[PDB]
Amino acid sequence: MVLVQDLLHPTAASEARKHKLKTLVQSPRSHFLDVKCPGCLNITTVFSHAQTAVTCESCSTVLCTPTGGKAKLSEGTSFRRK
Amino acid sequence: STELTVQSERAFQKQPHIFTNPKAKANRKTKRWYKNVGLGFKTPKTAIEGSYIDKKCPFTGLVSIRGKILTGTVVSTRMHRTIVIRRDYLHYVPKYNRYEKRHKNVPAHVSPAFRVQVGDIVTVGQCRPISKTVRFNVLKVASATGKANKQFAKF
Amino acid sequence: TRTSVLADALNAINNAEKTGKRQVLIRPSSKVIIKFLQVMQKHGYIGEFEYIDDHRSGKIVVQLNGRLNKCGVISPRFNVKIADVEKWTANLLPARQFGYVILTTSAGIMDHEEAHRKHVSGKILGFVY
Amino acid sequence: GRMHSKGKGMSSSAIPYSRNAPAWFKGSSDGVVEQIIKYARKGLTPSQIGVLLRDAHGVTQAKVITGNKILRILKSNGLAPEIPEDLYFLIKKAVSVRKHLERNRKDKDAKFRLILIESRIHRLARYYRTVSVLPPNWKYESATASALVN
Amino acid sequence: MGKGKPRGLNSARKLRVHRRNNRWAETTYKKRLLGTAFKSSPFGGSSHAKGIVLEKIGIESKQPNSAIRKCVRVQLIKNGKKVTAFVPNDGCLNFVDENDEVLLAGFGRKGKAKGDIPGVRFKVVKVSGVSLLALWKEKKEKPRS
RNA sequence: GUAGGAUAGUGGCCUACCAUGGUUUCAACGGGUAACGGGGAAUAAGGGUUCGAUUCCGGAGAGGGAGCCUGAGAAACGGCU
RNA sequence: CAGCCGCGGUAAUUCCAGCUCCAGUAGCGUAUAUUAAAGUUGUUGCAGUUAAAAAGCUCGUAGUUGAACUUUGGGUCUGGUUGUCCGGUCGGUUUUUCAACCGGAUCUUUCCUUCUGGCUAACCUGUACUCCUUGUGGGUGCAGGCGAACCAGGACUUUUACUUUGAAAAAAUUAGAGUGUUCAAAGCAGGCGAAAGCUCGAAUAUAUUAGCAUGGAAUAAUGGAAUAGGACGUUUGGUUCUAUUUUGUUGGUUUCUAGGACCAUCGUAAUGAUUAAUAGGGACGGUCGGGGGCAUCAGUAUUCAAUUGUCAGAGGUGAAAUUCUUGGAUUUAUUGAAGACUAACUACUGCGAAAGCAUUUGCCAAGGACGUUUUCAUUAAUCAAGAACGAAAGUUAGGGGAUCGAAGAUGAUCAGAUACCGUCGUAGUCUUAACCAUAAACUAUGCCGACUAGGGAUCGGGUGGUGUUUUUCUUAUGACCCACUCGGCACCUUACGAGAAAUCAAAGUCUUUGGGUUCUGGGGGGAGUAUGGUCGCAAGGCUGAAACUUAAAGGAAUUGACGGAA
Ligand SMILES: [Mg+2]
Ligand SMILES: [Mg+2]
Ligand SMILES: [Mg+2]
Ligand SMILES: [Mg+2]
Ligand SMILES: [Mg+2]
Ligand SMILES: [Mg+2]
Ligand SMILES: [Mg+2]
Ligand SMILES: [Mg+2]
Ligand SMILES: [Mg+2]
Ligand SMILES: [Mg+2]
Ligand SMILES: [Mg+2]
Ligand SMILES: [Mg+2]
Ligand SMILES: [Mg+2]
Ligand SMILES: [Mg+2]
Ligand SMILES: [Mg+2]
Ligand SMILES: [Mg+2]
Ligand SMILES: [Mg+2]
Ligand SMILES: [Mg+2]
Ligand SMILES: [Mg+2]
Ligand SMILES: [Mg+2]
Ligand SMILES: [Mg+2]
Ligand SMILES: [Mg+2]
Ligand SMILES: [Mg+2]
Ligand SMILES: [Mg+2]
Ligand SMILES: [Mg+2]
Ligand SMILES: [Mg+2]
Ligand SMILES: [Mg+2]
Ligand SMILES: [Mg+2]
Ligand SMILES: [Mg+2]
Ligand SMILES: [Zn+2]
Repeated sequence: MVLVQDLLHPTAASEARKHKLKTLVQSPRSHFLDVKCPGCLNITTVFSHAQTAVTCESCSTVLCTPTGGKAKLSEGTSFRRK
Repeated sequence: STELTVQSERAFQKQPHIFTNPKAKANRKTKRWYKNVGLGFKTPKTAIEGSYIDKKCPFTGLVSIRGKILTGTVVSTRMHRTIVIRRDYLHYVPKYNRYEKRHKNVPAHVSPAFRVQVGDIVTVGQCRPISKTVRFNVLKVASATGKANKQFAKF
Repeated sequence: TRTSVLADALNAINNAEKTGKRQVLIRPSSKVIIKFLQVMQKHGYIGEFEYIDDHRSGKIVVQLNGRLNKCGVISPRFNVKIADVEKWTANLLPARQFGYVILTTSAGIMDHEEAHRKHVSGKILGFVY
Repeated sequence: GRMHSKGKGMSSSAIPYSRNAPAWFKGSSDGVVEQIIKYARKGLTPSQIGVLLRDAHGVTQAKVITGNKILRILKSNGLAPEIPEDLYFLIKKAVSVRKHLERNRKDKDAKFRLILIESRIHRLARYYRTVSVLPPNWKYESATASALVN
Repeated sequence: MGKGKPRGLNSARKLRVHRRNNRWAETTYKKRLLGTAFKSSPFGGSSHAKGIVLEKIGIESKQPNSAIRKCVRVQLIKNGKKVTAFVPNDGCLNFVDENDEVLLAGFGRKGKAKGDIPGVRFKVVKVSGVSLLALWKEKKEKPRS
């Protein structure tokens, strides 16, 4: 942080800390959580910040309630990452 | 603007000293004389094909293009057979070393060869004094359409 | 708004120099800016510099040598008529001997001396002394 | 730093590095387009459609997968509304504000807000005119604004 | 800070206008413009003016130094206005006399008072065609009455 | 604009008939100038600022305003009414 | 006398004379202008927290400005132009060993505008093959044909700005070369012989505004193919032509045809949208708020009144008094009416464009922050015209009026005191309908943008913690703890940055002077006046002088002195 930072390669920790914007390259930290409902055996590629009452592919199960940031995954639901 | 009626004054108007021979029997009848203005400006077909007279036309009349050749966008088309060009430019001032955006208009005669609308860029040739202010004559409407045919967006 | 990106970059560089930083991070990273940097390098006022490709606009890093003193940018890109160049130099630069007045022209973004050599001037961008 | 308020935030969507497709996230471009068209038909605005695509399905951006955006696609198909979406929304808001004012004569802040909204709309309208989407000699204001809306 | 004035490459007319506007705060400039000298200023914006000695008037000085400053009430010939001219050196006022023609000059301050003599703006120079200093010296003599 | 009239000739220069234009905050229009314009003058780092009645170039005027003769050329004033 | 500072009040170095003496010198003074000095008119190049100066606030047309992205790099020759390497030379000149520098041609996925023809200079040639050292040293030489060696006509140019050299910017002036007017200021003269005739000169440069000319293609704009009505062309049909040249020459009609133009269809190509600005708008999501409007709830608290009780005073006091009832006023207790307000909560706390906004719930819309792999693609920044609000008072017109309370009564005090203090108390204060449009509307700090040094907190969002507790068993919300994260109403040191200094992390990145804009100021007073405008019901507002006057007016601090400050 003083005099000779050597700015092309930071430690990744710093990058993680800083805003999703205020690193070297813009790169988001939202993920496509591949959710499975308790009902039907099928995987929904649910973006972690839904902004929607996320239904399944057809059945009205309700997977994720869109909280302002990351979605609360309604009830005992299971998920994969990205 | 206006146009259409052809022979519609108290007087009746022909191209002077130019003759529509009644003994002779051509298809055109009216022997349309026309001028090639030069300076690398084409005679528009509207002028050669049509009907209107105009003394003050540079292609079908006695006005001759010479001196300066200006261009400019058209502001007003409201008066009869003439246009108000608006010739935008920059004026330098050395005390500051910058520019102004300055105006000057040019009332110029338009031959019914051309269709001229508001906001059309128009090249104009100097000539005889036609009127009080009209010392200029339109030779080329550059913005023929300017997104006229391609106005609607839907596919 | 972000007006004169180049100017901003130059300011940043100056600030860095003042601080005693060995390097600078620049956001926007233009063609003009790049040219300026190149010129500086040629002269001998700047180390490496590297354009990051934010898959977007740009993002430069400049290695400062500790040699830069000021890296100025004159505001509107004034129109210079070859004789006025001298006057400009007198105004901006310390000494007849050294420094440069980076001015864009038909030939390219070059310093004042270079322009003179060419016999081709244009609009000013900045300076380095 | 915000057009009207003195609040200079950067609540903002980041966008990823790869213009190319995020490999595994599958489907088809044509399919996506079809879906978009369907959504448009139903009544969803471009942004809304995009959001929908993001949330449940494996789409990240249409720009990525198809190549084209969403609005453009709609236009191609014949499904973009006469009034662009944002503009329409603004108009609606203005109308609402006007209604509120009418209901409650004495309300100064509300009036101010309405005025601001109107100004914004005007700006937007002007921009559109400059572009060539909304035809010229056309003010989207107040009395006829309502009519335009519905 | 961009510092007030527009620094654009085409902002020249505006700048000029601003400058013009400012010019009306500068006092000398204003005077030059409006012709305050030509419309007022007893003299006609001139160096000198001949005037008739209406009477000899001793004026009491401002402060610190206290004395009577042997001035003259002069009526300017060309305009008809009435002013008060201080008369320099020892005596001098006697020499000047009464009802004489008297060529005035400004006192020094581009109008305004001259130090201690309040409400006084002019040196008497010549009295009936000579010169006051000369008279005082007695290098030149007066042309009788 | 159209046509005529006039002019050495262009031209709302003037007449007739028609159209409603034309200029304007890129200061139109009005008011002021102890303003004839320019070459130039003074000052003098660079940028400037002020002055230019006045030896050169133009333009106006011959107490004021009007009108015209002669003449290639004058609306002349060391012509006229 | 003294421009100014100032000298003069019985010791004048400043007045009035002599001598000395200074300065300038055939000149030197005075007056007014004006230029310099004045960065005290500022483009270069000023100021605006406090010295004069930021519109009270936001909106906003003109104007002024405005993120990044499209051809970069390498080779291969080839012209110069001065330093070098010797003077190869009769103090000057011609190459090489070398150089940097400025070009030119090209080749690199590359066109520099393209053709209808003139001239194809040239050999890419090879038709006879050889004047000839054993040769690819060398050219008499003409069918296919490289066209840049030039024209002379089309076709149609994206258009600017910018800059290049050029052509034009009368002489005198200015700069400036030459030259013995005796010198110079000048002037265009002169200079040399046999002194029979001959002979140098009378230059060059400036002026940049506009127009003309040409090269340049960075910078800045502009433009183009997204209903492709797009581009080309072996298209293949067509449609409208136009129309000259021969058919002997006129008037036709239709051809062959070669040039327009315009709809078809076939093909060709990588067929055609740059980013998606830690620019901006808009949707979405959970939130947040003493933000606004309308609607209700509390405390009540005061006041009058009702009923209720108790018998000398209670109010008020600034030290002290006046002042009120007793036929219980006050005090005690329950109510009622009214219109007010909305404590405690309440903080270097939150919201709002400011003015301003704190009980309840509800309704009504709006809003920032956030989060977002959502969407549009320059909509953006600031603004003279004009617009929206806008404390209090005042105003007109309505409701109320408890207290305080400009007006007014009135009781003391002092030389006096229609002043405080004191008691009372119309207008209001409060509200509702209209105005008004001003404030120490003050952060006495314009807005937008960027960057520069540490620290903790603190509000609102949002991440991670086998963290802790809740406990209904795992919990899951909630609520903290800690770290980071973005966000507004906030300390310490050095300042190298600043600043006149108080101080300032901005009031910094300014004589090392230029990120983008609006507005304001130019000694003090006269004066926010006079006047005119304009705006108002008015009061006043916005707008806004000069004459005249004056050497200080200010600011900041330092030491004092002082203060019914501690
Ligand atoms: Mg921001
Ligand atoms: Mg704004
Ligand atoms: Mg005294
Ligand atoms: Mg005529
Ligand atoms: Mg003059
Ligand atoms: Mg005059
Ligand atoms: Mg003159
Ligand atoms: Mg005169
Ligand atoms: Mg003359
Ligand atoms: Mg006379
Ligand atoms: Mg006469
Ligand atoms: Mg005479
Ligand atoms: Mg004469
Ligand atoms: Mg003495
Ligand atoms: Mg000056
Ligand atoms: Mg100043
Ligand atoms: Mg102030
Ligand atoms: Mg203020
Ligand atoms: Mg104010
Ligand atoms: Mg740019
Ligand atoms: Mg000279
Ligand atoms: Mg009462
Ligand atoms: Mg709070
Ligand atoms: Mg409360
Ligand atoms: Mg205004
Ligand atoms: Mg009030
Ligand atoms: Mg009282
Ligand atoms: Mg009393
Ligand atoms: Mg003043
Ligand atoms: Zn299902």
